[PDB]
Amino acid sequence: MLTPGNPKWERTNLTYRIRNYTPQLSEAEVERAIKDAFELWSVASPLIFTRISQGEADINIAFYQRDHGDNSPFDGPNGILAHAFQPGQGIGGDAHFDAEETWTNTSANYNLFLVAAHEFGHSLGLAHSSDPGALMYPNYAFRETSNYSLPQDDIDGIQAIYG
Ligand SMILES: Nc1c(N2CCc3ccc(CNC(=O)c4nc5sc6c(c5c(=O)[nH]4)CCS(=O)(=O)C6)cc3C2)c(=O)c1=O
Ligand SMILES: [Ca+2]
Ligand SMILES: [Ca+2]
Ligand SMILES: [Zn+2]
Ligand SMILES: [Zn+2]
Repeated sequence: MLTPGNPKWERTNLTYRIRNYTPQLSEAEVERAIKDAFELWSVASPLIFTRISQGEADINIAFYQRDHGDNSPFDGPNGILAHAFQPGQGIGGDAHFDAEETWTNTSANYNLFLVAAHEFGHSLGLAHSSDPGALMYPNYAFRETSNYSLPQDDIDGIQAIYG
């Protein structure tokens, strides 16, 4: 099955909610980084992401520090930047970002957009990739460019799951 053990969403129209923010960026910047991160995946699959302001969305997005209720604590500045749960009900699909990081919209360490795009890959059922140029590669490194789009390896990945 190509990616045994990695769940997938049964529906293509998913909702998401940004539960809180980070002092490092303006609220609009956080919202846009998230929107664009989702767009990277939507343009290469049938996935459609819709934002809600309250209630239970399919994908919860939040900034938390150290222990935050899911037995997968963050580690303070640097190191682990965020993590996301594979597709499923409840915590499934949720993405958490380390609130102790300096979040940016530049090449400066920990560009929210890039981190979120990577995490959403996980929220959608993708595992890490060995392709060093892939968005889902295990190590973060911001590579500035003109137009941002999903590397072909990541397109192969999402297509393999959702078409
Ligand atoms: N591993 C772990 C973490 N991360 C989450 C954040 C994160 C983000 C990204 C990567 C690997 N990818 C990159 O660093 C990266 N990918 C791409 S694809 C792409 C680009 C990039 C890129 O700049 N960096 C930029 C030009 S583009 O035309 O838009 C296409 C790895 C990780 C590893 C943790 O936290 C943790 O534990
Ligand atoms: Ca969820
Ligand atoms: Ca950290
Ligand atoms: Zn968490
Ligand atoms: Zn990852």
